[PDB]
Amino acid sequence: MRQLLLISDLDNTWVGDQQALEHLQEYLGDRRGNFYLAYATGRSYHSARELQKQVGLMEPDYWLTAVGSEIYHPEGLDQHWADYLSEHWQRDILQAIADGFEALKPQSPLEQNPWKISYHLDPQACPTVIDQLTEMLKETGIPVQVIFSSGKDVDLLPQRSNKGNATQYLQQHLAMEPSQTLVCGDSGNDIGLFETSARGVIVRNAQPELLHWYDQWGDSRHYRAQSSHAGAILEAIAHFDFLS
Ligand SMILES: [Mg+2]
Repeated sequence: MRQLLLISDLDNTWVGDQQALEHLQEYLGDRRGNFYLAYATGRSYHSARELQKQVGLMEPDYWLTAVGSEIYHPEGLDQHWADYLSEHWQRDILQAIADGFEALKPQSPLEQNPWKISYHLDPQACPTVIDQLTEMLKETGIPVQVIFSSGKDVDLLPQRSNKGNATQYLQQHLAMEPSQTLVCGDSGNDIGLFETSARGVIVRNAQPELLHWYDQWGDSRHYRAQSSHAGAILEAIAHFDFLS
């Protein structure tokens, strides 16, 4: 029932430029009831709450955490979404395969969850290995999704997961339209957002992979901001004429 569904990544997007984070929040603060806010981060829910304390993030209506792996409503984790992503998902097999790549080192155990297997690519390893991994995983027949961001982070998620699939899910839940939705991102784990038909903005401080994506798929609903971090969001809101 609100006019805007604002979805944004936290690190290097909403957070990063404290001054811009603050004037973006002061603005939205005076029209708080006109938009649903959702943070789509690659962080765990707990990691995200921590960050909120650090920079003073405004309380959102939803948390699309761990790259869309888990969705937290105000009353708690969405168990429907979890049972939805659990179908045909076989983490142990995908992990066995992934663990076999010498160039891949597992990320902290706390970066993992039932639907997210994450690693770090060796700075000296050839990126093309990611292609090999993807292909090998896809052939298992298990609906798997490979997310590579900052030329270093690798995430193995269910095909149904994604920041974008979570976003679409949310739009369904809130009965919001793509034309009423704005997605903001900076890296490869945000690509799923722009794959969505919502209005999207790419921050200037965006990672190579995302920019590359834009040069090939960048559509008219996708805006390349002049500003970086939170500033790109105010810029985008003025661009698509949201919160008229
Ligand atoms: Mg990101």
